[PDB]
Amino acid sequence: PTSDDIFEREYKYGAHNYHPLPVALERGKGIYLWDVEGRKYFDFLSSYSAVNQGHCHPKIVNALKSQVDKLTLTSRAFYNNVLGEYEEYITKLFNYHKVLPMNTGVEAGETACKLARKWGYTVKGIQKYKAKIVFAAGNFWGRTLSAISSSTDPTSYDGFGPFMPGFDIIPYNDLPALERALQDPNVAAFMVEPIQGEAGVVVPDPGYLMGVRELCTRHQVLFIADEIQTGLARTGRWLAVDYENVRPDIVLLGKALSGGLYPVSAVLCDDDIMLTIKPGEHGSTYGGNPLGCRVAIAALEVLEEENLAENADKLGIILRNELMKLPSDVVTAVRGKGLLNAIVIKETKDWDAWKVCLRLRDNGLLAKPTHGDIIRFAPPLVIKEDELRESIEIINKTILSF
Amino acid sequence: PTSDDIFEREYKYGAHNYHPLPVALERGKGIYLWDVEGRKYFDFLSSYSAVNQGHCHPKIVNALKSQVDKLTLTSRAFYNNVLGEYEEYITKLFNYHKVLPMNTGVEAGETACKLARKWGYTVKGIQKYKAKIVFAAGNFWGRTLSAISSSTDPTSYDGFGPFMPGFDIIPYNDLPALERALQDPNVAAFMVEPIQGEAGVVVPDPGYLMGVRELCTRHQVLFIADEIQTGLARTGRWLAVDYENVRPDIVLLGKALSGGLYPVSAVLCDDDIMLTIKPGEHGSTYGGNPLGCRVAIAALEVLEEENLAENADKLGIILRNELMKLPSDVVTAVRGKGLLNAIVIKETKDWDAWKVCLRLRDNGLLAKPTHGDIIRFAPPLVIKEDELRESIEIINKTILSF
Ligand SMILES: Cc1ncc(COP(=O)(O)O)c(CNOCC[C@H](N)C(=O)O)c1O
Ligand SMILES: Cc1ncc(COP(=O)(O)O)c(CNOCC[C@H](N)C(=O)O)c1O
Repeated sequence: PTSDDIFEREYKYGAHNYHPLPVALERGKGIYLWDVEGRKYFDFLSSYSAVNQGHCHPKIVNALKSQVDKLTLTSRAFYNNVLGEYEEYITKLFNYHKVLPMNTGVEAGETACKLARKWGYTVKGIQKYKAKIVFAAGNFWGRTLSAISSSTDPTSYDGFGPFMPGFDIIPYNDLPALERALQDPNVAAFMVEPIQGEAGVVVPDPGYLMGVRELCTRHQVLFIADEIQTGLARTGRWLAVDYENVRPDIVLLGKALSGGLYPVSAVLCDDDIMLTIKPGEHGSTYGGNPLGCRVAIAALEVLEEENLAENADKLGIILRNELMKLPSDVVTAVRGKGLLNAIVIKETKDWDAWKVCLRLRDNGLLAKPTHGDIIRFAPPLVIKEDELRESIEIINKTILSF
Repeated sequence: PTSDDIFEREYKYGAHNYHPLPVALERGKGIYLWDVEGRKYFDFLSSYSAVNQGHCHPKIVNALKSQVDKLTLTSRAFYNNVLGEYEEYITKLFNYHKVLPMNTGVEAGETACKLARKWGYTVKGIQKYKAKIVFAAGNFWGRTLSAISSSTDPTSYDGFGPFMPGFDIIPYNDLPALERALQDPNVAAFMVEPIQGEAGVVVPDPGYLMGVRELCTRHQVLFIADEIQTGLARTGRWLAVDYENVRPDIVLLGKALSGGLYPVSAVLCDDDIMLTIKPGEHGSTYGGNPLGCRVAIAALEVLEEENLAENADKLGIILRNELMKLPSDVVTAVRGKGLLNAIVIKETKDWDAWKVCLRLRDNGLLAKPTHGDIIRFAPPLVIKEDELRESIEIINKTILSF
């Protein structure tokens, strides 16, 4: 089937909840993706930061192939031999007492909201169902009825029935607004992204995370750091939060936790918070299955062994310096950390972010516009300087061809 | 590590949201599971109906091993070659216009709630945020803040902050209550399980589903059938709903959709409902990835080719007839359809469902008590009559040994 047959078939048998860049991939390895016509491409999206270790990384693939012959799912009704191994590894790696395994990113978020609320009632002493959770405008943590309830983006909540009560929204990168919001003794937690990904890679001012930690601690409020897209070497550290050396009360992980081979997410925190949930009070069918645990352990090792954090840090700096050379009347802004970057295209009476991506595609590079005029540049953390240089050249020639 | 080391390790590094039957499995094939001491067991839980095709079914395993070398995740920002193939297959198999791919079961539910609400406003004409969705008491469709909001089980909602508005709860297996509830013109849908699984396999009276369909159609309300645990041959048909020949407006699938090798769920419905959601109004990172689609196609073929529906129907009848021979002062009730059955143990001043399961385990069979005194008996649909007979004998000797 041609790319056109592929596009047409999905349009007929699948929901129209997406409008993808017209490219039909069928194979991918490392930083490259090949479509059905054999055309090769640089991947500058990494599946929203899920394939940080590059597509089909051999070590993770081996772990999957190995475990599938033994066991894949027993459910948590019975114990399996792998889960506890994974748990000990990840908790010690991130330095938290326990981990609660889930599958998708939203589930990690929902679980965090449930931990905060339960903790608020059983430990903080908030009266039943009066607990609040504060969010920062621009946030994105999923597509569930609750996740869209804290959203400020009309496209995610508009027309989606009544919303979840108890969610307060304050401006992002604003300590005064946080302190003001934390005056209410019924607030159990504050959930924030160290860098807002889907918003368009909006980076907060230095000192912000440190202030959030201080403010939360001062008001006996839980600091929930959503590291589902910024964590795992993407920004240049194990956790974006590490840049300010802060320790959140709850950390959320997902996406790259499996290298893109299996839906695996996790929420980490100490006993005083984790143990508020008793047996039978929360779960998931596939959450914590043997197969997902093997790929997770493998995916974490790849990040550590191949020192992808420092590679991400160095190259990100090169990438940004090069992007900043583009003409201001084209690229109005360049921002990011590590390999999580974005540029703001000055949308005009001619071009826009979509068109740049269409031509970028035509020149061998894949990317996607976040909010109409923003273009994210996030290649797998296994990319090499020379390869980065070649792609930078593709970005330059495309940008300067309009 | 011994089973005891395994138990101990999880207790230290993992959340205590579960209290599993003390058994540490490490390998499973077909209807069997082997623990770390080499002890063999009959699996009568099937991971909550996720491994209907038996553990590590060769055909599904092959599909996974094959696709992993090619592509695993591109995100829906770009097209991949597999998704459309899966979509055409599943939509035609179940006879619906389109399918919206998700990962976990709760996600399928959340997506269904969003479809109903969006349809209610944009098509039915309900005023913004006045749309309601009716649920039946005893229902279970997940662990998200919204899923627990429609729950009547204290263990899932107690202490979990304020709840989602717009959810009405009526008694299960009650047509008069449904009609009464559907008098409110703001009701967009009714979500029901053809047989309530986690409740304890509670089967509604014959004619119920037919009445639900008639009532919903009469009030221009969407009939959402949650077939995440009852569907895919488990009850003796492709869908439990098939027993009354009814066609729901939206069908939810999950668990066995992948044979236990990958988290894959789906929601099926016609264009008039599906197309209410526009591009960018709903999504998921891993939802619809190439890898999950390959295992799904394979998992569906196994069910069809090996005629697991009829096998489930025949053997279920044998299983129930045999269970009904047990003494009334021990087993107060036996119920189910196909291989989705349960017995009610008369809890006394001596024994309870947990103890029966402990001894059942000691005799070579694994099962789990749903609500303190109910024991579910759900073995993989690949089980053979002789094997079923051997397990029935284990059930008898254990039951009659108290
Ligand atoms: C009928 C039904 N619908 C939806 C779901 C939710 O599926 P998940 O994949 O778990 O999101 C289920 C739930 N099956 O319950 C098993 C219990 C689970 N381990 C729990 O603890 O959450 C069902 O049955
Ligand atoms: C920061 C962050 N937190 C949570 C999640 C949600 O993860 P899911 O695995 O998607 O459940 C994300 C993900 N947002 O990117 C996914 C976009 C997707 N196309 C959508 O429509 O849901 C992030 O970034």
